[PDB]
Amino acid sequence: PYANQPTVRITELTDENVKFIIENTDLAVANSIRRVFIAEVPIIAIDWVQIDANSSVLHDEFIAHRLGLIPLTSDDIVDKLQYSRDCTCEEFCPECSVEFTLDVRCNEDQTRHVTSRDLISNSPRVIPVTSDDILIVKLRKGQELRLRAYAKKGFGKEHAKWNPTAGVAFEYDPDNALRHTVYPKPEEWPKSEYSELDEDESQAPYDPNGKPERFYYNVESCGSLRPETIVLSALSGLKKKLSDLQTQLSHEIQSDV
Amino acid sequence: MIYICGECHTENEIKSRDPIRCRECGYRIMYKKRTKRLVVFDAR
Amino acid sequence: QKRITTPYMTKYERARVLGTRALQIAMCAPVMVELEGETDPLLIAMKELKARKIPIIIRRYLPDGSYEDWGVDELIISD
Amino acid sequence: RVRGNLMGKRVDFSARTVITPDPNLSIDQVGVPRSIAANMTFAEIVTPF
Amino acid sequence: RHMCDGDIVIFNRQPTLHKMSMMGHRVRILPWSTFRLNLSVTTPYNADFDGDEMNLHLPQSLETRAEIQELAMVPRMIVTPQSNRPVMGIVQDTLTAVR
Amino acid sequence: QEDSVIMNRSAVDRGFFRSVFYRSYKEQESKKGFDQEEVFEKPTRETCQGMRHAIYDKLDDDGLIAPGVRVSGDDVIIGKTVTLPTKRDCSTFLRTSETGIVDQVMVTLNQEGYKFCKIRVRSVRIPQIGDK
Amino acid sequence: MNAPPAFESFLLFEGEKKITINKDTKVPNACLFTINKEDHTLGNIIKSQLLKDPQVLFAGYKVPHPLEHKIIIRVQTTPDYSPQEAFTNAITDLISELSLLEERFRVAIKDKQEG
Amino acid sequence: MIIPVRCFTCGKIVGNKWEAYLGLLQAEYTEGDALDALGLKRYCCRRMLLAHVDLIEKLLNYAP
RNA sequence: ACACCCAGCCGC
Ligand SMILES: [Mg+2]
Ligand SMILES: [Zn+2]
Ligand SMILES: [Zn+2]
Ligand SMILES: [Zn+2]
Repeated sequence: PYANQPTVRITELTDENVKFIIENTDLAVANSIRRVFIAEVPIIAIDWVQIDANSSVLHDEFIAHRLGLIPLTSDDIVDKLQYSRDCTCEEFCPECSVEFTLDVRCNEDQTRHVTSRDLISNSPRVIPVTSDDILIVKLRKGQELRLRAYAKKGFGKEHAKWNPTAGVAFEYDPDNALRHTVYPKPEEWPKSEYSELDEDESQAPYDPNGKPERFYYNVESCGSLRPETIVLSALSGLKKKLSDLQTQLSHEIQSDV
Repeated sequence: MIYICGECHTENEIKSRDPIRCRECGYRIMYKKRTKRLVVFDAR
Repeated sequence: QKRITTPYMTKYERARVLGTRALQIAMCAPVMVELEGETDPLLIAMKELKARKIPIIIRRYLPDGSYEDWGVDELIISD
Repeated sequence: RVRGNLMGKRVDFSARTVITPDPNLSIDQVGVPRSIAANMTFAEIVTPF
Repeated sequence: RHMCDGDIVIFNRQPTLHKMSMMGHRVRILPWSTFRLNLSVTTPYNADFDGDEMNLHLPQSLETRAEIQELAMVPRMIVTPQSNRPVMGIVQDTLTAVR
Repeated sequence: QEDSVIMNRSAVDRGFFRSVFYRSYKEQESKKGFDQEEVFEKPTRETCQGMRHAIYDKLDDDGLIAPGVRVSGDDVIIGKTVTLPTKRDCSTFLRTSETGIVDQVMVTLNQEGYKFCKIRVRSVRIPQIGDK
Repeated sequence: MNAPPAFESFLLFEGEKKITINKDTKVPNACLFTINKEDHTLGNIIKSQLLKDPQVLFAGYKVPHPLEHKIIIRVQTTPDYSPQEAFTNAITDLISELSLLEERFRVAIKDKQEG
Repeated sequence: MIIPVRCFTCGKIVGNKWEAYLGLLQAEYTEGDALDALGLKRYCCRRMLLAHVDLIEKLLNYAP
């Protein structure tokens, strides 16, 4: 087995940042981990909207689109639900769905803000994350919005509403020693956050026998997952994809010669 | 089906045999309400 | 001997002879070359042109009324 | 009649679309949308193979 | 039958100023709603992608398909007799990156 | 290359440049003539001999389509059976290969004073490849 | 009108194969792996892990078209070690990489959360 | 017409941050400090909150 | 469900 031994460190750990440093690994591994942050981490978001009544100033597709982008808490429940195309249910079942009901109606002179707090979920483990509230539509007197929504489990490849991150920042080799970007005028370029050189120098000297093994991350959560769980599920998902490829190629080699 | 008005927003009862007129405010423009059949919306 | 034409098969000659041959093979004409895995008649037409075994003779009209009958087999192909 | 309906006539089996680049195609290839492909047809003659 | 991969088509842009404005291509099916060209093919068409629309014609007789395949292909019709120079050529990014 | 734009798919999924395209179709009941009236009614295949193979079941009892109904290409949003001097269909179809949902249906009286109707169809237009 | 379904980028319908092996006859002991319905995410890591193997003479990948969803990974090794074995070793090595990294990340979370 | 739920570029939630931002304009703060009081560090979300029009408030004036 | 007339707009 010709595989090296990556290590991790964590700089600071808030409820929205999980900033970590990975050492002793390839560039491709770190980049694919970042892409799995963006794409291949499943969360729960609304995907099946049924508008019973909408007399608001915003039409039905707009309300459905703004409902899809509302994040939902999926801390543990996403790992136990299934995909709606990978279940034995007819259309939707509570084994892979969560129900949502919205029956807001304005009968006051002041305007009514249909915040995310008015989405009444069925299972009390998913909820809009602000439970500062995500408004969906403003209503005046005599306007109602009745709808039922179903939220599935999906990847960020399928849509960006399933993207759990909020702009992961991936920086390697901050002082530009390994010449992977060539500054036309190095001294006018600002030093980055993880910089070891002083203010007098511009960039680190060139390293001929050098490869990049240092990777700084700023994985930031939209709210659907804890920032621990985004990484701890991304690594699991990448491992699962590689295991699926392994067993498929084993089946291919078995029926080859 | 049945119609609602454009001024008072009150439902009316006309079935292809009556002149177009609101029963209360007498408004010549009247809309049709949203259908009872439900349509699937992809939040995608 | 009364053959004052170019002894080289022109590109228009190639185009229309392959076209006629492909349409004929599509209408179940016997193929003059061995088959080893083509379905579309155009590929069969190119193979028959390269084998120079096409059953086509072309008549070229000189600009006075007189004609000249050439065989595609006795012409010179462009490849 | 002569210029507008003998020299130049409207034709069946023709398509028109906005064009976008594709550096992953050869120079002798054109990308075609699925609806144009499903609408326009080629008449093949049933050969015994 | 429906048009599939490998069907010969004539592909044309107005104004049809010269013989290079109407050349033949092979069809590749791609899953969006636009005709996608090669980049270097845009120089004989005098085309760009700022909203140019561009026409497609399909033969349905094997003699016509053969005539386009052996007279009006893109590779066969690269060097023009207008200037005995190649009317196709490397353009834009591929030209400024090969330098 | 050559004046083209690469776009972020995730941004477009998040609402970047997403828009709707309202189209409105107008039809009036022109009862001018001796017996050439065209009453708004759902055209059944028993009478109204001139017909099409469009899907004639989404209309209402008033010869009209309802708001909030999914409408595909080449459908029917009006039932206008005009008397042949039994009757024939003079109804409008949708524009070719259009899509959308009926937003509003207006029934009113026009300048001539006839039974005038308008249908508004709304289709979302997510930015595709090929949009300027 | 011609938009593909958004799930077509990562889902196999009935009939198509996830991975195929095509022996390349231009040079001896080389193979093409046509992995379907996937993207650069596995291509880059598989290419790098095969490049790390000293008995691999060529290891590359391409995506033939961004609108399509195939990746082609070409591998050529020495005439002592079959390329399918090289791909197998690379996949299991990346499994070990990801598993060890996951364990160390979980220890890092526990150590930061405890104080 | 209304504030987007998510920033187009990154994906940070900015739907819940409109009203409070208006409050910080009602509390005589500059727009830059109002953005910095919300955690909108990247300039994409600052583009979202800074350059948005509340046309839904205009649409609410008309009768339903 | 057209046919003329007019206007506006797209690419070169
Ligand atoms: Mg142009
Ligand atoms: Zn189920
Ligand atoms: Zn009224
Ligand atoms: Zn942002």
